Amino acid sequence: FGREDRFLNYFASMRWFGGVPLISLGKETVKQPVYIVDVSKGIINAIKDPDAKGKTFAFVGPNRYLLFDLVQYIFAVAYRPFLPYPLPHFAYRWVGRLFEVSPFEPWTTRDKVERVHMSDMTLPHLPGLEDLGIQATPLELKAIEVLRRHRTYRWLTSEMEDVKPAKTVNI
Amino acid sequence: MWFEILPGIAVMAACLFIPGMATAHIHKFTNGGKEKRVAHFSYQWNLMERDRRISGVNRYHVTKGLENID
Amino acid sequence: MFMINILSLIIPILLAVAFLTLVERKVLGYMQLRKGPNVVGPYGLLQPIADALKLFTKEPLRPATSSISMFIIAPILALSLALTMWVPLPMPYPLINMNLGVLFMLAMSSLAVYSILWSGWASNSKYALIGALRAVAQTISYEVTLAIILLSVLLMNGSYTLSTLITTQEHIWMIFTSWPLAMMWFISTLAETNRAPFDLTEGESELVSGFNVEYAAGPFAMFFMAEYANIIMMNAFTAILFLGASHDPHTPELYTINFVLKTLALTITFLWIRASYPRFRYDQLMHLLWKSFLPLTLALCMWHISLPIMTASIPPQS
Amino acid sequence: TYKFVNMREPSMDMKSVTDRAAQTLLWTELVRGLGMTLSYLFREPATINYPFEKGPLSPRFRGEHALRRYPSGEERCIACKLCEAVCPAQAITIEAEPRADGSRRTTRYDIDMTKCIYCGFCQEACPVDAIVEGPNFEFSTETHEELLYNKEKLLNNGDKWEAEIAANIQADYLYR
Amino acid sequence: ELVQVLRRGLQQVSGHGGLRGYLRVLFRANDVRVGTLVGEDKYGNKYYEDNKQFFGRHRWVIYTTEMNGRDTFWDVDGSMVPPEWHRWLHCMTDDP
Amino acid sequence: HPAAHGVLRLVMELSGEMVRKCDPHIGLLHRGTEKLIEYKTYLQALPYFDRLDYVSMMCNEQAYSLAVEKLLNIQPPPRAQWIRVLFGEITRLLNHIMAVTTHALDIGAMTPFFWMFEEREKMFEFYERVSGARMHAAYIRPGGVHQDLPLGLLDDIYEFSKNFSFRIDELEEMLTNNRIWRNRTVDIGVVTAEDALNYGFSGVMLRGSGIQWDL
Amino acid sequence: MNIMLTLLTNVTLASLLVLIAFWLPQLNAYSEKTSPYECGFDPMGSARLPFSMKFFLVAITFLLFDLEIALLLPLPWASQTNNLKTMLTMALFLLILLAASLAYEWTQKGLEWAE
Amino acid sequence: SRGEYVVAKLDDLVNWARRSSLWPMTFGLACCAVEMMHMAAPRYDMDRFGVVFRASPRQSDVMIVAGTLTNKMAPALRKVYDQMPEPRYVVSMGSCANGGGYYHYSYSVVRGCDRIVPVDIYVPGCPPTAEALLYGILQLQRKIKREKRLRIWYRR
Ligand SMILES: CCCCCCCCCCCCCCCCC[C@@H](O)O[C@H](CO[C@H](O)CCCCCCCCCCCCCCC)COP(=O)(O)OCC[N+](C)(C)C
Ligand SMILES: CCCCCCCCCCCCCCCCC[C@@H](O)O[C@H](CO[C@H](O)CCCCCCCCCCCCCCC)COP(=O)(O)OCC[N+](C)(C)C
Ligand code: SF4
Ligand code: SF4
Ligand code: SF4
Repeated sequence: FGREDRFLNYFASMRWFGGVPLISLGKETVKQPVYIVDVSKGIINAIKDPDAKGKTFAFVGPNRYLLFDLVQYIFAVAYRPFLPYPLPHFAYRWVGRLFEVSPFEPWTTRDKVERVHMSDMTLPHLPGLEDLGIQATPLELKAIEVLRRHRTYRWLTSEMEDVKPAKTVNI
Repeated sequence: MWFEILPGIAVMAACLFIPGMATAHIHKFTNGGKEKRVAHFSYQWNLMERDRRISGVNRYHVTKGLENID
Repeated sequence: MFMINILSLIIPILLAVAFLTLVERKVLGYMQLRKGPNVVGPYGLLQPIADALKLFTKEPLRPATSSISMFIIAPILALSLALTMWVPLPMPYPLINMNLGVLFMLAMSSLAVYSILWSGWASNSKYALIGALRAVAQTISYEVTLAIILLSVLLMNGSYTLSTLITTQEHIWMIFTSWPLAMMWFISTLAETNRAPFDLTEGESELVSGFNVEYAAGPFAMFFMAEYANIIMMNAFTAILFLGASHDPHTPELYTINFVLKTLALTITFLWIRASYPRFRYDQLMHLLWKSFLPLTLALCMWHISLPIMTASIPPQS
Repeated sequence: TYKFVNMREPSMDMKSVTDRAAQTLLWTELVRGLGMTLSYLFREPATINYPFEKGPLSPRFRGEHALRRYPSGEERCIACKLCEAVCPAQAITIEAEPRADGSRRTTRYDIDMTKCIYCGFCQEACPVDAIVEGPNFEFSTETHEELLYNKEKLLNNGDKWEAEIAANIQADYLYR
Repeated sequence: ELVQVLRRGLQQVSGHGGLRGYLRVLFRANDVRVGTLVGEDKYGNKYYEDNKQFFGRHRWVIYTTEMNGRDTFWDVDGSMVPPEWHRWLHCMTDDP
Repeated sequence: HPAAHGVLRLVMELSGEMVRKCDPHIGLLHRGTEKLIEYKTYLQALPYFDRLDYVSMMCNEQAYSLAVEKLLNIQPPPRAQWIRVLFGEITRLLNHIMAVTTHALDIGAMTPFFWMFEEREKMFEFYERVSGARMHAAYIRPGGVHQDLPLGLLDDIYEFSKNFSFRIDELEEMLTNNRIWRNRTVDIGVVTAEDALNYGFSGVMLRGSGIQWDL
Repeated sequence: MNIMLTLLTNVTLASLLVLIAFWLPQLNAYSEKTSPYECGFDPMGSARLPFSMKFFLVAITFLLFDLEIALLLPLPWASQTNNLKTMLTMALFLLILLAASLAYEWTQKGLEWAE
Repeated sequence: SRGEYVVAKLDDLVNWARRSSLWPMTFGLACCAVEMMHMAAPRYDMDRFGVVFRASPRQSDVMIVAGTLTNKMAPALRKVYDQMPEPRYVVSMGSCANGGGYYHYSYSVVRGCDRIVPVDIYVPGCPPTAEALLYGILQLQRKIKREKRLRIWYRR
């Protein structure tokens, strides 16, 4: 997640469609997003780390969120009304397939649907950002710099610590 | 350049000719070629309505000549 | 078939605006010892097409602090009113024959100011707001004088029908009867179209881009198109009102050609005036309209009421 | 010795008052301005047809730098570094050493053209007419790095523009 | 006097090598003047002269359509002039 | 901003369109020139004065050269002094053209700018002929001038001067008696002689209030 | 009927122009690009703050002078009445009072903007 | 093929429209703005190429950085560059904007405007003559002519 990302931006972008379609209302999906700057710093550190030659790293954020809670926090930071509704897998796959016909960059695809409504694997045996010296930056300290662009003029000057950090599924 | 400004003014003049001439030609085409009738007042509208009824083809512009009075 | 007439009125006006851009640029260039565009096409003919294509392929901008509904409505209202102001003009047959044509022009002209007002307010910027308030002041300056001038001139016409103005001037132009009113009307039309020396709302030296500072690409282009179309329409109205061409009922082409030539003469006069003079202060414009134009307008309105009665020259068509 | 610019008052003659009233009511001065601008409309414009026509220049014109040679093809520069010491912008960097034949010649000669102010002090300082400012001025590039000249580029500039640089020097060296 | 400037325009059309050459120069150089040919270049450029023009228009070049490796029919630039004609064309000398 | 001369950040407080306070923020073109001069020799520091007031180059060179000549206790030769005064007057013409035309452009008279910048271009040609640079010259040095005048320059200067008065006349025809121009300029920015003297004014800023002073 | 069609055509053409302008080009909007425009820097206050109006007195008078137009526009038809002497007396009366109201506001310094 | 021919023709039309209508921002800093003004003067007549100054950045196609960029002005230059709707181009004019020039070692000067904004054309000089800037502008026009946006889109 970052300024030019398709994650925080993607969820914010679906506000126009009146409601927020979520498979099973986003209560059976867990996400662990990671900051873009943390990934870049980890790549740079892996470049100049002799011990990281033939290793495999998992770059994950410090917190795991349920998809419903994550989208609710996204809409709360953007100060938009949140109107989620459940959608079956077949119908929402169908609308993804319908969007796929765009000759330009598609708004969403079936594969994007699958990835969005897929829980994040937990691989504790793999090295992470803490093994490259990177302390993962939580979403709460960096969501405003992405989602302030999605606010209206009324809420444009709202500060960072005003939007009640989201509920976390931490172990 | 000064006569090189003339092509642009000529193109503007040609563009500005089209509205009036097209309007006049369309008025003549849809009124039997006789300068579409003007009705500022109710008397002229009554005249057009009477003409529309008399012709029998439901058109005001089809004038009925003295030959219609046997 | 009537839709064909609407299209044949609309499209040529847009093309004429596009090439008035070129004509203004070239006239100002040659009046400034340079040439103006000659490189794009033969004699700069393709320059308007290049500008139009460049603008409509450029990304439109929506300000973060702007209220989007009015931001989008304002250029649409401007362009639509600019196109609507053309339908009652007799060249020599109007597209829409109105019994009160001059009143219709006055009303649509008054409504056309809200384009500038709403664009300046919805931009949510200080320069745009300053331009909008300058538009308010300009309208307050010119409106009453313009209406009284129109009334005084049309008192010799006998009605508000624009087609009757041709019959009024079968033998003489009304500029020989009301040239002082013609002068004040010309200045009022300069002030009404936001043209130099009264281009206060844009205020280029003073306020950067003024009211349309925020606007970019196609939306900006629409405002520009509307401004030029209003220029041409007001000069056509001035030509009909004060320089009456001779209309042959069996050959309207002569009237159309003579009308177009007079309209072009008046538009080039606007370009000339822009090239010759500096800019007023908008408080000085109000004092000019309320302390110089208004007293003469009232005196000449009384004079033009009294003249037909004491002369036994009252026009027909009560 | 001084003169006044705006201390004249107008006559109160009846016809003078009438003339001023006619000017106020009939806008005669504005018509005079319109006449001036109309007279300019009918004059020939001063525009030239670039790039097919060029503005006039002079032999003294300072343009793109170049390193020159002697008629035999030997370089003129002897690495005295007077141009480097005089450069107001410190745009010249020079390194030297004895050549294989023992000649005193540079091994590095760079000019940063994004530092250079095109003052020509370097060619006034040079005792052998090695470095000059040529007549070329149409050498805009698409990257910053292309304006960091080294010795190869400057020697190539000299070889390219010698036929004109020599003629410009021939027409002006008697003023120097 | 008007008929004479019309004759001059017609002569300009004729002296460019017919209508095709007239259109070619009008769409390449954006100018239809005719002057005495001072000389031709090693690469195809032609240099004309007209001393009755004011200072700045009295000399010009009609660029070649084919420089070292590229087609310069539309894409021309001032860097295509060799140094000797560069000196003549910028009025640093009176000698071609 | 078109009327901000490029690098002026004017912070104004306004009630309506009325001006309550002007707070000019400068330094957006502060290049630390005085410090650099301390790191150069006297000859190397001369182009800085070209670049100081880039509308009057020869005059800045002349002032710097006069200061350095005063410190050196030397004297420029007579022909050098005559050349200096000639090109100083040409530079005055250039600067006054720029000032008047840009002032008219800011007020709204867009036309005389183009008429007068042709004369400015011809004077740039004079600069380039005598030195090789259109505006940054560096012709005036602290011992005299760099090179002698080319053999045809005085004739061309005479040709330009015998025609420039008509251009000034056309300028005055456009502006002097115009009632719009007078309304925009008359009784605007009125400064008293005593305030002008105290506030450190000089030049036309002093002579407009009636102070009879000229260096 | 025809005026409705004309208005619909004009509005639809303008709307299609806006639609083309907004959906044809490549949009790339980021927070810095859409920020409010001051000349170089960020604005101090808001454009929604009160903006003082120095010609407030002339604006109110414009309302009263505007309605004097509604009283004078039927004058071309009033000239066709039989009794012209009472019409001309009333029309001149309606303009003398309009002139006297302008004179009153002028002399009492009502036409000058607030300083 | 047929689609590639269509996209090539559309590239030609779009690039022609874009290069023929280049509207620079009314933006200038120092010495070089005078030569830019002289390019706007009747002798060179930048208008005749389709190039006209416009004050608002939202109505600008090109930014010409003509003069010294100082540390105090760099945020303002970046701000007015970011508010230009794309496509946008930057021309660097003179030594000061190219690499710092004659104030390169100053404490208050940005050593080249390309540290702040990406630059398309570097015009060298102090100041570049009006023909030098005209050559740079026409070079930018040729560069715009050479770009292939829909050919690359069609081959994605
Ligand atoms: C239908 C609405 C959408 C399209 C609207 C289009 C409007 C009409 C199109 C305008 C046509 C004009 C373009 C052609 C003019 C180019 C002139 C010529 O010189 O181009 C040469 C090269 O050819 C052009 O690049 C061709 C460009 C046009 C390509 C074909 C146009 C295809 C039109 C397709 C429109 C379809 C759109 C419909 C979509 C709904 C290079 O010129 P150049 O040298 O630089 O210019 C002068 C500089 N000099 C002095 C050095 C010479
Ligand atoms: C008697 C004591 C009065 C004291 C109170 C004074 C206060 C009021 C001011 C004067 C009274 C106004 C009465 C006028 C009533 C109008 C009707 C009458 O006067 O006849 C009219 C005569 O017309 C005259 O013009 C009357 C008006 C003349 C007075 C000018 C106005 C000045 C009044 C002062 C107050 C205005 C305030 C501003 C001061 C300037 C019309 O006659 P005519 O047209 O045949 O018939 C029409 C019917 N038709 C159609 C069948 C033919
Ligand atoms: S011209 Fe001046 S700044 Fe440039 S290299 Fe020579 S001495 Fe240095
Ligand atoms: S170019 Fe000339 S001054 Fe510079 S090092 Fe070589 S010989 Fe010496
Ligand atoms: S490059 Fe030279 S002329 Fe241009 S701004 Fe810098 S110092 Fe001044």
